[PDB]
Amino acid sequence: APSRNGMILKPHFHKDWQRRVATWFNQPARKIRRRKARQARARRIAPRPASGPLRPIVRCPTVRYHTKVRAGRGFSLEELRVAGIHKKVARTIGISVDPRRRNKSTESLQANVQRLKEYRSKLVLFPRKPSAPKKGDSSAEELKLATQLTGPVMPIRNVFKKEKARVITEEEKNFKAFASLRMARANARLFGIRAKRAKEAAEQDVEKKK
Amino acid sequence: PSRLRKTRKLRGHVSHGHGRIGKHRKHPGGRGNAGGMHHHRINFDKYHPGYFGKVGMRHYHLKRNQSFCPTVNLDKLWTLVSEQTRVNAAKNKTGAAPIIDVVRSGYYKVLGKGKLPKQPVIVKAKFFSRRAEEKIKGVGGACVLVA
RNA sequence: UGUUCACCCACUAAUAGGGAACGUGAGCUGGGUUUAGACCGUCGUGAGACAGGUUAGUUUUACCCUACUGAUGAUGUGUUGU
RNA sequence: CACGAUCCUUCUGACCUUUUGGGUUUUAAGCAGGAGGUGUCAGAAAAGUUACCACAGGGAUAACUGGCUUGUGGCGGCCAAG
RNA sequence: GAAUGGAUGAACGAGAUUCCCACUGUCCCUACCUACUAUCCAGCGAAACCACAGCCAAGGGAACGGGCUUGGCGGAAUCAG
RNA sequence: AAGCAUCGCGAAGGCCCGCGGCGGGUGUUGACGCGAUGUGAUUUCUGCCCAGUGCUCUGAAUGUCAAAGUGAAGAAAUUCA
RNA sequence: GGAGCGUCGGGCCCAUACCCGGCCGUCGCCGGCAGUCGAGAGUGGACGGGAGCGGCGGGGGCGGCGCGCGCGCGCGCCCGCCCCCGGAGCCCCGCGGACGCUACGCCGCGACGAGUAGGAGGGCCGCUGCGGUGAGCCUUGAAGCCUAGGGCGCGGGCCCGGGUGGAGCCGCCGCAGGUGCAGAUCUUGGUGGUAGUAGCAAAUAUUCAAACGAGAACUUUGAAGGCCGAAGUGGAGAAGGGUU
RNA sequence: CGGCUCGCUGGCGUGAGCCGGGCGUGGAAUGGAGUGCCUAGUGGGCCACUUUUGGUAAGCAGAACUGGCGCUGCGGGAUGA
RNA sequence: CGAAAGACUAAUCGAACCAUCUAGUAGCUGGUUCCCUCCGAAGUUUCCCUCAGGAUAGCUGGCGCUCUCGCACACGCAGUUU
RNA sequence: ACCCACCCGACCCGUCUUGAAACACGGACCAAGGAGUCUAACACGUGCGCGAGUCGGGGGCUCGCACGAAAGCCGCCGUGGCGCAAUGAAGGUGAAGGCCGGCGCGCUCGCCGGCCGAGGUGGGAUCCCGAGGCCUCUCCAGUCCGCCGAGGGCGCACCACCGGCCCGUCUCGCCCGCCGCGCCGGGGAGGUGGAGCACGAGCGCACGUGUUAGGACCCGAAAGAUGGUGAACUAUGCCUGGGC
RNA sequence: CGCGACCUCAGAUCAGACGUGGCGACCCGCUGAAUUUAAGCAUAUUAGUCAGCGGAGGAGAAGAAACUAACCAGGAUUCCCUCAGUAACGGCGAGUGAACAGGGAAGAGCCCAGCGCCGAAUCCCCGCCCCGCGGCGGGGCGCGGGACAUGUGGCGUACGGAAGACCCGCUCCCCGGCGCCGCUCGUGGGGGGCCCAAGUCCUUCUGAUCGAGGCCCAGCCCGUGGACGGUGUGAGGCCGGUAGCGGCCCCCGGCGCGCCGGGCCCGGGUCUUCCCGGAGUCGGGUUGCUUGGGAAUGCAGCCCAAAGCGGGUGGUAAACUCCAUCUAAGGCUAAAUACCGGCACGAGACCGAUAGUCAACAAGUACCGUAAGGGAAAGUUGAAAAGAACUUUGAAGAGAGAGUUCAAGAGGGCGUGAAACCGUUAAGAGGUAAACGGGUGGGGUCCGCGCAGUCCGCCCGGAGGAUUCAACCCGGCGGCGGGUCCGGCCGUGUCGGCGGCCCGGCGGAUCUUUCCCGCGCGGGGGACCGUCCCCCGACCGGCGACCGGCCGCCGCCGGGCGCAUUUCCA
Ligand SMILES: [Mg+2]
Ligand SMILES: [Mg+2]
Ligand SMILES: [Mg+2]
Ligand SMILES: [Mg+2]
Ligand SMILES: [Mg+2]
Ligand SMILES: [Mg+2]
Ligand SMILES: [Mg+2]
Ligand SMILES: [Mg+2]
Ligand SMILES: [Mg+2]
Ligand SMILES: [Mg+2]
Ligand SMILES: [Mg+2]
Ligand SMILES: [Mg+2]
Ligand SMILES: [Mg+2]
Ligand SMILES: [Mg+2]
Ligand SMILES: [Mg+2]
Ligand SMILES: [Mg+2]
Ligand SMILES: [Mg+2]
Ligand SMILES: [Mg+2]
Ligand SMILES: [Mg+2]
Ligand SMILES: [Mg+2]
Ligand SMILES: [Mg+2]
Ligand SMILES: [Mg+2]
Ligand SMILES: [Mg+2]
Ligand SMILES: [Mg+2]
Ligand SMILES: [Mg+2]
Ligand SMILES: [Mg+2]
Ligand SMILES: [Mg+2]
Ligand SMILES: [Mg+2]
Ligand SMILES: [Mg+2]
Ligand SMILES: [Mg+2]
Ligand SMILES: [Mg+2]
Ligand SMILES: [Mg+2]
Ligand SMILES: [Mg+2]
Ligand SMILES: [Mg+2]
Ligand SMILES: [Mg+2]
Ligand SMILES: [Mg+2]
Ligand SMILES: [Mg+2]
Ligand SMILES: [Mg+2]
Ligand SMILES: [Mg+2]
Ligand SMILES: [Mg+2]
Ligand SMILES: [Mg+2]
Ligand SMILES: [Mg+2]
Ligand SMILES: [Mg+2]
Ligand SMILES: [Mg+2]
Ligand SMILES: [Mg+2]
Ligand SMILES: [Mg+2]
Ligand SMILES: [Mg+2]
Ligand SMILES: [Mg+2]
Ligand SMILES: [Mg+2]
Ligand SMILES: [Mg+2]
Ligand SMILES: [Mg+2]
Ligand SMILES: [Mg+2]
Ligand SMILES: [Mg+2]
Ligand SMILES: [Mg+2]
Ligand SMILES: [Mg+2]
Ligand SMILES: [Mg+2]
Ligand SMILES: [Mg+2]
Ligand SMILES: [Mg+2]
Ligand SMILES: [Mg+2]
Ligand SMILES: [Mg+2]
Ligand SMILES: [Mg+2]
Ligand SMILES: [Mg+2]
Ligand SMILES: [Mg+2]
Ligand SMILES: [Mg+2]
Ligand SMILES: [Mg+2]
Ligand SMILES: [Mg+2]
Ligand SMILES: [Mg+2]
Ligand SMILES: [Mg+2]
Ligand SMILES: [Mg+2]
Ligand SMILES: [Mg+2]
Ligand SMILES: [Mg+2]
Ligand SMILES: [Mg+2]
Ligand SMILES: [Mg+2]
Ligand SMILES: [Mg+2]
Repeated sequence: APSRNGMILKPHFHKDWQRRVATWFNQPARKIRRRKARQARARRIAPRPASGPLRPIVRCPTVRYHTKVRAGRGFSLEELRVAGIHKKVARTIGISVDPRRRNKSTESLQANVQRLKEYRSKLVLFPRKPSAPKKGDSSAEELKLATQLTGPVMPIRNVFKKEKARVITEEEKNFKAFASLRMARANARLFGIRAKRAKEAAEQDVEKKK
Repeated sequence: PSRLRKTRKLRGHVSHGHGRIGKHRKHPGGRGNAGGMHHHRINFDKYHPGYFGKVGMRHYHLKRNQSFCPTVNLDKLWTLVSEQTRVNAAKNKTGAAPIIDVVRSGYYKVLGKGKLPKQPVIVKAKFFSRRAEEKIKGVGGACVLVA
């Protein structure tokens, strides 16, 4: 029974939970295991970034996350095309490619491009044989580094531009933000209705002639 | 700590501090929140008034990220910014005034509480309460929207 | 008559009335109530019901304590007997 | 004293809100006010039977004895009209 | 009270009654006899039950006590019943 | 239980089994048979009641009666017929 | 001639109540003590001039707010001093302060103390294990067990002595819990009374001798008397048993 | 006492609300108060004086009041809630 | 399966046994483990398919806090009275 | 502490019960075992860390882990939770007020400059000021130290009360705004709903108590379901033998 | 009335292949309760859960959008945190209950059908030769058979593809073998093997020591080794081990080089011309299940049944209308994840033989039940069997002696040996069952005494003996305390140096792109501010934060001080 003041509460212990409790005595082991395997992936892919492949800048979705920026799944085809990379080669120089990404905004497009431009620059493409052909980089940048990059390659920092202390013009001052919004909101609400009344008015004027 | 618990002091006494007329029987009310209508009524209706009944409008696939307008009062708008902005200003002599981007620092709506200090500003925000604008303007400042 | 009760015959001095867990089932009997089978009647749509009739239907244990009945003994009187 | 909650329904109310990517219309959902009822009346949706019975409990409760009581039954006075 | 069968009916029945004859220990009204027991002994050898225990009168008391009160009173260890 | 008396069925059937099948029992059967009941040898009878509750027969003459189909309006969901 | 009834006396009896005293605990005290004067407390102390037996010449109040152990005093000699506790000698000491003071300590006054159900506190009560810690204990004897031995604790319990035993165990501070039993017709095991009791009574039956043998009511051999009485207590099989 | 406020009320005035000042023990007896959280058991009761309903009554049933028992020993009432 | 009695179905039958769901549910019976110290009840309220149970107040405890002055210098409160 | 003696006292515990020594139930005896747990979730209390914050998870970086499956560290340190804002079914809105001077007719309404800046009343621990005394070995002067303090103040926290602010809703009103003059937008005064605001108190961990959900203090049904094993007894049918 | 093609279909102990059962912790596919809760009960709940059936693998399943969203948008699945006990469902009761977004682990992508081009360019099988051969493979050669046009193979698949011209740049990838080199992270990959420090030192207990005391520095030695176990108690150093980028020997993997045998003439952009998609599927109705999915989230049966600027989705039914977003009806895919079964390891604040698994042992054993099924009890002599020779009594069991043992008061179910219960011995008692509380008394048992207990300790007085000093100075050492803060180190608050500021760093939503470097942004300077450090002087708290002198006092040692002092002793 309840007894004088305190959350009514519905706790979900009606099915056979005890049969299916999950205990985390693993966890430490699992932190270790994963880490070992991690270290072994690095030692496998000797000079390639442990991180993995270069991944692109991307905004998050939804009015919430909106302003923040993440890593993407991979660079979209427009972005390769423009940076001048063949899509089946990108996979082979450490460049994540998703192809399902639309590209709407020209800004993001050029950002990612600037990544790939940046990347190819600071990449140390080894040759096929030790006998050097074109593309594969110089013996200088090879001896001085067969060196990995620990941590995600070209890390995606979400950045701000500082707006200096202005003056506030009298014209800037004058604005009436609170109203302008309330109007705006209303003008969306009503946009459809009005234009039905206008369509009725134009019909009444044409009907007057006939 | 069993050590410190009551059951250690009950040893010997018979009913184990559950009385002996009425006993520690299994489930005499009924299990859980049974009887909110009948027989446990009184409790639910002097300690959870409003439990029973429907009220308002369904909303089938709510998604919280649409209604995400976190707010900041004017009271502490200048907390968003490094003290030396608020210092260099009440100085400078230009009548420059800084910008405070609220959508930077994590809010979308400048609500109106608090006395705001006699110190011109600009304030970028997705929204404003009427009074929050009137306090900024009264200071000598620009409310600037940003989509 | 299963009866308590009742009634009637006969004798008699008289055929007074009552109690003891409505004395008394490891004392009996079990005829009646009061399981289960079944019959009738009345009731019930029915399963069934009936202080309404009928018939058939396992009555366990004492070797303890006591009580009681009988039976050895016991303490004393030095020991024994009369 | 003459009357009734949640849930559902029904009507009535605003140039009302929502009907979800936007718009118009239907429909629906809201908000608020009356109504349809719960008489076991603070509001489950509900017939029996068991002698074939079953379980948990109850001397918080019947069927004996025994207590109290003595109306009733039984016995006995006082008065004295007959 | 009429195939929810009504009324009958020889024969039959470990069926329910009633009566008569014979018969008898059913009874007056109990006695005797036999065998197996019980009994006693040698050998062997369980069980149920068991708060403590174990003489009564009355009293009061959860209104019928072995224990309490007040009286009566009390004598090892046992046997067959 | 014999006897008596009803009821159903002519087989693409009655009755009944089966989770299911061009399944199975009755049936290696066919009305003097199979199945369903009641009463209960023989003798002798077996009255009246079709209002009730059952069972059954007949059916465009005919109240109600679903899903579908047909028409109706509507922008349609639809509603009406 | 009440050990009766009624009305009345003196005296005497004893409850866990009342009174005084001790002791344990609780509660209360703005309780006391980190080291100081002080018991209706109603001041202490510079420091400067002017002076001295002067003083503050105020209520049958019966008195507290003012008076007779000194204010000035005895010594150095009208003038100077009126001195320092590393020493006044002490009932108060402001120079430094317990034998006392684990301040979760210690001390002092009061009042109080029934308790189921129930709650709360403190247990240097107790059991098992972990971190710490006892330069802990232990084959010159651990644990456990026994004990008409000696003690402590209100108690939970504990410490000692003796015996037995033969390998491990404990105190303190913390942590942890599968932590305390008279009962549950509780579970398992073991043991009494019952009790040397109830019992070893269905189907007629045993006896005499001899042998073997440590030992014979019962084994075997002989004799006698008996029974089953061919629908058998006789001879043979099935099923079942599984070496009988 | 003095002055302000009012959109109430009103022949003027009421009434209420505000400021600003002026005045101390206002029957006996007793006692330190106030206040907020969390909260267990309990929610079968019974007995007595007085009141009182039912009932012929009851160690009966049911109420009021206080106090008991229940939770409680102790002296007395022989024994006893 | 039953020539029917609810008979029989491996000592089981008005629904066999074995195992699992299962530690089923129980307003009901039963038990419920050391010491001291302190405070210390209720059996009444309203609601309840409530009357052997819950809820709710009441009563209990615990924890506190705010203040109060025996530190010659008190305001409030009461199972009274005037 | 072992036995014995006598005087007085003394009924058997457990339990339900208004009432138990009961002619209420459990208990012959002894040993060992045996019942309020653990997880989750809330609540209040309490301890610690930090404080308009807090926070650690989950992950990652540091080692073969002896102790480590620890410990430490991380623009991940904050994705994120919880908190710092409420209210409304929703669309949505969203916590300040005052004063002063000026301009609009001060119109208890509208617009422009300056100052103060979370209102007020009563009570309130505490602080502050303090007339004044109260003495000092003399008559006055007289700074220092106190003791108390009549009286007056600033007044925490909390309470009572009044105004005030935000959201919902109603009533009644009159003004203002513009890229879109509109069934647009914004205000005012007065009531009334709100788990509000009115210079923040939370977060993390730990302990306790309570209340549930879980086997949920321990033990207890009559039943209910799923899936199997049985006709050696027994019930009936059939086949193949026996018997009277 | 033949022979022949094919088609559909048979038979073979025809040739070679493969499936069959098990295990089932985890996974996939069906199937699917009821106890229970709701204080009754029927929907709901329990639960898509137990039981039932099927099929797997080291994982499975999933998966490369007919996706989310509505944003400035993201981009296969899985998994964790969060979302969220939320939206939603529910006799709107009890109860149930997700999803996207955000941060993480991991991360990997693809192939057909179709539409088209290529003399079917393809495949399987037979037979000879060379290689290779314990996962039947490579090359060659056969008018040797079949499959295949009812469609094999290359190209290509929605991220678009094909074919043409001319712009550009240039030509390594795979496998079957055969060798050979570097033994390739727990710091030499895996497996196996065998090896590697140091006391039995000195006394001494003991039955036996691993104990106890000692050992050129807690003692000797080693210690990259002091984990553990064994050994007649307690062991770093007796033995095994342990430690160690320690040793050797095998065997096996994995990667580096060389040679051979084959295969393989394998690009990109730019303009032109073509090509483009899965039907009884979608979708609608419907019924039943199912879901949080609400005028239908999914999955079904039945009926109906499409389209191509279509189709689906866009969490309220319907029509119109814009937007968005995917591309369904074919398929493959490692990885984080799972794991009460198995093989093999490690560990534990767990249990310690009524516990812990039913099971420490000849346990799923004995035994029970026709069967399904049920299902125990049961550990311990001692260091060593040294397990009691021999005598004796007895038919023997049993004893009596003797012996072994440290011990048999350890004697083969034997460590310890509790209680209940019994036998005996000793003491005491006994007609109100026993037992108990309080109070004494009697007796016993041991304990403590005393063969005076007159118990000690100061100070003092006296009579006897006793050595050396106190007191005093002198020398040395140590300590305390102190001011003059005297001299110097030391540090707090303030002021002066703008001195560290660049020879002082970090931080900053303070600025400047006059700078530099890398591509309006990133990094680094350069200013600015905040914060942390050098130099001296002055004032002040002169602070336990210290030195040096000096002073004062204390103590210790050593000198002297000889006895009216000084302690000792009675
Ligand atoms: Mg990563
Ligand atoms: Mg108690
Ligand atoms: Mg109890
Ligand atoms: Mg309790
Ligand atoms: Mg209760
Ligand atoms: Mg009788
Ligand atoms: Mg009798
Ligand atoms: Mg009898
Ligand atoms: Mg009879
Ligand atoms: Mg009968
Ligand atoms: Mg649309
Ligand atoms: Mg009956
Ligand atoms: Mg009957
Ligand atoms: Mg019957
Ligand atoms: Mg009764
Ligand atoms: Mg009676
Ligand atoms: Mg009849
Ligand atoms: Mg009739
Ligand atoms: Mg008795
Ligand atoms: Mg008939
Ligand atoms: Mg009819
Ligand atoms: Mg008490
Ligand atoms: Mg040993
Ligand atoms: Mg444990
Ligand atoms: Mg016991
Ligand atoms: Mg006998
Ligand atoms: Mg014969
Ligand atoms: Mg024979
Ligand atoms: Mg024979
Ligand atoms: Mg009760
Ligand atoms: Mg009670
Ligand atoms: Mg009840
Ligand atoms: Mg108290
Ligand atoms: Mg008390
Ligand atoms: Mg009861
Ligand atoms: Mg009773
Ligand atoms: Mg009685
Ligand atoms: Mg009972
Ligand atoms: Mg009994
Ligand atoms: Mg125990
Ligand atoms: Mg807290
Ligand atoms: Mg609570
Ligand atoms: Mg249980
Ligand atoms: Mg619980
Ligand atoms: Mg059970
Ligand atoms: Mg049921
Ligand atoms: Mg229920
Ligand atoms: Mg229930
Ligand atoms: Mg039920
Ligand atoms: Mg479900
Ligand atoms: Mg299953
Ligand atoms: Mg298989
Ligand atoms: Mg797979
Ligand atoms: Mg696909
Ligand atoms: Mg949350
Ligand atoms: Mg569910
Ligand atoms: Mg093809
Ligand atoms: Mg060695
Ligand atoms: Mg050893
Ligand atoms: Mg060792
Ligand atoms: Mg469902
Ligand atoms: Mg919609
Ligand atoms: Mg797949
Ligand atoms: Mg065992
Ligand atoms: Mg054992
Ligand atoms: Mg065991
Ligand atoms: Mg043992
Ligand atoms: Mg051994
Ligand atoms: Mg043993
Ligand atoms: Mg020994
Ligand atoms: Mg021994
Ligand atoms: Mg032994
Ligand atoms: Mg003895
Ligand atoms: Mg004797």
